[PDB]
This record gives sequence, C-alpha cells and structure tokens, in this order.
Amino acid sequence: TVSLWETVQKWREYRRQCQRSLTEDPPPATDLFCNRTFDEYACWPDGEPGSFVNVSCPWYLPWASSVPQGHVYRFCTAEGLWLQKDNSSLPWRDLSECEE
Amino acid sequence: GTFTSDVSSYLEGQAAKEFIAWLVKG
Ligand SMILES: CCCCCCCCCCS[C@@H]1O[C@H](CO)[C@@H](O[C@H]2O[C@H](CO)[C@@H](O)[C@H](O)[C@H]2O)[C@H](O)[C@H]1O
Repeated sequence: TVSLWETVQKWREYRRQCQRSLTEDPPPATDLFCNRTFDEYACWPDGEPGSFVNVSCPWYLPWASSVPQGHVYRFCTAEGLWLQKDNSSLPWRDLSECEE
Repeated sequence: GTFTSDVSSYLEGQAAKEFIAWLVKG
C-alpha cells in the first residue's frame, strides 16, 4: 500500500517544484490576471480574467495512477480575483476528477 | 472474507489518505 511517509515525500517534492514555478514563471500579461498560488494541495498558474483554470491531479496522490487525465479547477473572475465560496475568503475549486 | 492483513493495510493507506484530506480541507 502507499504509505503516509512516501506520500509526504512526494508532496514535499511537488511543493518544491511548485515554489520554483511560482518564483521563475514570467509575470502575467496584465495585473488583471489572477495570481499563481500554492494552496497546499495544487500548484495554480496565473489565470486569465473570466476563465477557468485547470491543473492536473497532483501527482503525489496515492491514487494518482487511477486519475492520469484528471484535472482540478478554479475560476478566475473578470476582476482578477479567484472565485470565492460564499461566506468565506476561501477559493472555489472543483477537485472531483481527482477523488479516489 | 476479510483478514487481519486487510485491516492493517487499510489502516496504513488511511494514514496517507487523511493527510491528503488535511491538505485539501485547509
Ligand atoms: C454546474 C456548472 C458548474 C460546473 C463547473 C465544474 C466543471 C468546469 C470544468 C469543465 S470539466 C470538462 O471535462 C471534460 C472531460 O470530462 C473536458 O472534455 C474535454 O477535455 C478533456 C480533458 O480534460 C478531454 O478528455 C475531452 O476529450 C475534451 O472533450 C472539458 O474540456 C471540460 O470542460
């Protein structure tokens, strides 16, 4: 079985690689773009205003081999803020394609 | 049927899966 410790190791490397992208990817065409971010789960690129942003299921998941073409989603609003969940400050995401 | 090895495997797998859930929900 896929152990906690190996998943944590993979997660750390995912985060490492993401942080490198956050620092090294060129700035977005406009400040109207939604901003790149690591949310502890996935690495998000900058987003075009009024569009959906997609990223692959994080490869550190124990079941990543079962969801090889799955994607997780955010929505970048026309004001360059990531779409938020009501009440909260938290961003809307759809992770359903990456469930076990 | 279900064996003692199944339950111990399930428990270990669950450790990783809870970590994933801590990542997500938060
Ligand atoms: C109630 C309305 C709110 C729902 C919003 C949540 C979903 C937003 C994102 C749309 S998901 C949809 O997934 C489809 C695949 O199942 C995607 O299908 C397409 O791209 C796929 C690769 O991702 C590819 O395999 C297919 O051949 C291709 O047709 C589709 O692009 C995507 O919008």
